[PDB]
Amino acid sequence: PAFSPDQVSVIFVLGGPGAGKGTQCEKLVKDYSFVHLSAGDLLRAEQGRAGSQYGELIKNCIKEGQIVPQEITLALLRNAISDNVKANKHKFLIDGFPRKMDQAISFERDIVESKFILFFDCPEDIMLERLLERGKTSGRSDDNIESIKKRFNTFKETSMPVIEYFETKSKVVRVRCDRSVEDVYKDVQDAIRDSL
Ligand SMILES: Nc1ncnc2c1ncn2[C@@H]1O[C@H](COP(=O)(O)OP(=O)(O)O)[C@@H](O)[C@H]1O
Ligand SMILES: Nc1ncnc2c1ncn2[C@@H]1O[C@H](COP(=O)(O)O)[C@@H](O)[C@H]1O
Repeated sequence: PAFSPDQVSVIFVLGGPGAGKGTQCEKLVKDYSFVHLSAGDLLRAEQGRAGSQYGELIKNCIKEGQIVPQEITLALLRNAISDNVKANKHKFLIDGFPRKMDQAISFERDIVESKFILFFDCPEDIMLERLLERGKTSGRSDDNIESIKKRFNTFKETSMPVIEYFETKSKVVRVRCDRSVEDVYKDVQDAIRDSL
């Protein structure tokens, strides 16, 4: 791997869209030394980057709730991790990655093996109400019912197998998403304290 788990500590934060990953990660960075890297954010940044040859591809993948090819995704993640390590940041909360088996195996084999996966176990009806609310609040392009259904489908068909994979390696820590932000955070903190 490009790094050893001693140089770079990686916690994958997984769960379906609207499970509260971004919300919890943002709280965690206030209390812990972790750097929060969001795959969705990295992709959205590249999508709007002047001169990007991936603008249309990412735009379409996001609207359709599709998994952007790992080559593009991994490259953006690797660059962000590198910039941080350079700046002496060695602990990362990578939210929303890996979402497909290929990128999961490539990441762990070429970059670094993750410490553990923090999985936000969330009922779909809960995720759905949060995304519709978020759609109104923030106006993210894909926070519309048509794209949301596609995101849930992809999550179940494509992303869940990744959770099952890491689960067999005993690296998954499940946290229930369906509580208040503060109550969920308490469990997140407990999981992290126990998992370090
Ligand atoms: N525990 C929670 N209870 C209620 N609303 C929440 C909770 N966690 C996050 N939210 C929110 O619901 C939406 C989805 O959370 P978010 O963190 O954005 O999700 P994710 O990153 O998993 O897609 C956001 O509008 C956010 O404010
Ligand atoms: N790990 C990933 N690999 C590939 N595409 C991704 C990944 N994460 C996010 N995307 C995409 O970008 C969209 C928004 O992600 P998010 O903001 O996490 O909801 C997703 O629905 C996919 O289209």
